[PDB]
Amino acid sequence: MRKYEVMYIIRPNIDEESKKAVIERFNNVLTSNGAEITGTKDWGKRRLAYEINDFRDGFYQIVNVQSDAAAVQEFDRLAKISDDIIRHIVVKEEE
Amino acid sequence: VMTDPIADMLTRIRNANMVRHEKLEIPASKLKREIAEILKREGFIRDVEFVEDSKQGIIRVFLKYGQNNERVITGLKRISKPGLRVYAKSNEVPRVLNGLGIAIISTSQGVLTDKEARAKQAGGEVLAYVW
Amino acid sequence: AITQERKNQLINEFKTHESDTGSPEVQIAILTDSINNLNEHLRTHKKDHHSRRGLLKMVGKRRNLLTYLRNKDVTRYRELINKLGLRR
Amino acid sequence: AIKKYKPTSNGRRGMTTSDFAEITTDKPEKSLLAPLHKKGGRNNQGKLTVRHQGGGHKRQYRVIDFKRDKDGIPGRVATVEYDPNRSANIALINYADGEKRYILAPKGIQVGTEIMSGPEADIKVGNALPLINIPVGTVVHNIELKPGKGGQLVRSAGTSAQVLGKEGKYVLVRLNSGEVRMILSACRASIGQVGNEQHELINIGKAGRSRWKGIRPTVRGSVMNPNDHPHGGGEGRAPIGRKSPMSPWGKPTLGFKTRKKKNKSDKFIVRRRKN
Amino acid sequence: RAKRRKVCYFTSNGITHIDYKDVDLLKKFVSERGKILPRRVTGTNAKYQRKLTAAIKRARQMALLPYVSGE
RNA sequence: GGAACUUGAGUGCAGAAGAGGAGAGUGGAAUUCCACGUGUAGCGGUGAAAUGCGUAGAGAUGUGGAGGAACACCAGUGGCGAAGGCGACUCUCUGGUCUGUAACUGACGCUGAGGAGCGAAAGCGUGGGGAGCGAACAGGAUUAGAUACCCUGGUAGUCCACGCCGUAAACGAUGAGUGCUAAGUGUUAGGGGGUUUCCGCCCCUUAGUGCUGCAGCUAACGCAUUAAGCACUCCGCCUGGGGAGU
RNA sequence: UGUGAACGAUGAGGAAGAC
Repeated sequence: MRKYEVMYIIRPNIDEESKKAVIERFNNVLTSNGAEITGTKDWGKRRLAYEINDFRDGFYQIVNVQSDAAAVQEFDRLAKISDDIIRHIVVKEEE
Repeated sequence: VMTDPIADMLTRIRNANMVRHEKLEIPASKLKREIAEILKREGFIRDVEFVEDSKQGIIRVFLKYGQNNERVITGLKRISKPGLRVYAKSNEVPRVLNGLGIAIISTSQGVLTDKEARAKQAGGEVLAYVW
Repeated sequence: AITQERKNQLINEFKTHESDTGSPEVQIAILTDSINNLNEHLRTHKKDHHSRRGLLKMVGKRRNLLTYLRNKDVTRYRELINKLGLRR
Repeated sequence: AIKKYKPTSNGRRGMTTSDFAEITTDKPEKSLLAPLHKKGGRNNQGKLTVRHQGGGHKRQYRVIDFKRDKDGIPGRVATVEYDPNRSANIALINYADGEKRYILAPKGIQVGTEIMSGPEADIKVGNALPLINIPVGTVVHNIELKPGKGGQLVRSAGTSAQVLGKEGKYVLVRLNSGEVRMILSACRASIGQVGNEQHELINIGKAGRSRWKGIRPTVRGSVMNPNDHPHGGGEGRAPIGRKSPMSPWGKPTLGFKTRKKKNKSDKFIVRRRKN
Repeated sequence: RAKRRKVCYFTSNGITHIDYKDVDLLKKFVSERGKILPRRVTGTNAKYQRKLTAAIKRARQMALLPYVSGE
């Protein structure tokens, strides 16, 4: 087991309820993977120097979890299936 | 890789002659201290003194130097070497550099100078020549 | 990796002494575990030529250490290779 | 894998066969077996519309619901079996209902893996979910042209397809050899390219194995009598002197388009002939 | 002989940063041209500058900073 | 051969960084093509030109889409790796190196014919890919001739996957290991200390690596604690040129 | 105050034989 920090972007235009749906979904997946919570923060809306698909800005969101080591391998594709999410990255925590 | 401590001590004393430092250190062995005592008898070197530290070592050798500059020894070489055994019958031993030079020949009676070896009529391995 | 707990378990089982951190026993044991993991790693990918040559070096190490162990105490050696099931 | 044969005989010199490693059980389930009378390529009138067909080994069809009309019900891959009818291997799958249906088998599938046919199903290989839910660029197989019709597209082994993107109507798809069509968004499809890619590499190595296929030999056209073939006649290996290489039927074959210039599918052809 | 102008100013108030979570200091590292400043100005040791390099690349992965802009 | 020792060596503990290897995913810029908008006689190329592209509306510009290849700037006689060689990012597995009190093993070391593995680029076999670049080749120029240097194109190749081939100025034209031998001035990562909480200055000690130079070596050029210096151990190799690496 | 040397990496000024 090891620590992990993860960032991901959700769509700026999304309704707050649907945002609650995708966040409870990402949390249910994150706990399905056995990734224990350590801490989290909400960067929220921020302007972008460049668009990814088209959007001029995005909702940043981050999590910090103690976990495998096996889970990220399943978490990535499940982070790929959703059209609502834009980007996701999982960096190891070794400050 | 430390193939032979004695030849190493010989390149130590030769390099020491080249650098003209007053003294240098060598790892201990009775084989080394005996021939060093032989050089002490020959007088080419001023003094040798061991200093104990666990386990082996460390001898400190003081090079002698002439009153009018000049290296005390004009040459030094170890004819004996691993991968090429050498032997010498008691009458067969050369008198290197004629009368000035002396052989260092280990024998059954112990390490001996070519004069003492000729007197004892004892042959043995020729460790090195110094001149 | 191997994980640190597995090392602590692997060492204590084979020590001849209460604090025998060294010894050809424990050395060949830890190197054996490294050989097994690296061998399975070679099985995962045949393209790992560097892991392969490194494995060859570690085989040189095990061969030299077991050779000297044959040179010293044949009884401890046969008991050890019987314990591990290795060596021909 | 491919097992090369030692040249013990002249037919051994080139013949090769696939490893059959995917196969698990020697025999098909009795419940889904179906008869296959060999037409031999003849018309119902009895005339041979298609040249050099029939004479092959006997075959027995296994029922396969490409449509996958049921949904929301998890399945399981019990076994995999050889299919004489096509290059693609068949993999039997046991539904939670206790229903059993042979299904097309993408490579890399493992025995006992769960498979849901529903829209909510995961991208993981062997699943079949509607194109609207499919992420762009993922490989897809057994694509239907219309819902409920079955997946005529990409049934043969080793073939693949990719999504260039999608609108509400219609989803884009890269058909094999680079052609593209706006397939209906509502239409169902199955992620993951079909296995047995090594089938193309297989070498027959003798005339005798072809008889079992059974691919009947085709006479070269120049050899044929002039009354029978346009390229016939001449005093031994006649040059294709006559203008425009030709089929025994009057339409030219080399580089001549056989497409109808007016067709319902022409609107759907965003791209054609990449070569 | 010898001293560099505008050297470091990081170890003096470091260290272990960031690795990339901050945006203000990375906004300090970026030039008007949008590229990382040379060690001749930044003053950092090459190891710190390279860990900073991979860190800012991670920031570009976070899209917290422009990849390219006007000069 | 018996009995011992830790300094050679190995292992451990505590740390240190590295384009190291392989697998998977992902990134943005640009070239090119396609689609449309805009707008019109040039565009492109050379020493000069012409071939070529363009009123069937190019080039240019705006937007969108597609595909492949490479990773700018960071980047540094920087780093890693045995060599060859490795330069976007993330993750997965994993090799190697260095430092430090110091635990343990107690010579368990070095080299190494045969043998085995790796081994640039080009090439060959099979299946894919092919944006650009580009042998062969086509055309236009240059010239007495131009089977070239130049330009406009362009196949194989260059790319991937599974194999073969095992050649390079594969060079540092300097084999590997170890000991010793003035120094100096940087850097690459560590360790200790002498004031200072720190910052930071100073001194010392390891290993990597750049240059300048004392002794010493030299046909000369030069080398020079990274010897080609003084020594040791082992392997590879040389015996006039051409004929002939035939 | 500041002289040469040295390294790693360039930007471009054009067509023509032999004894």
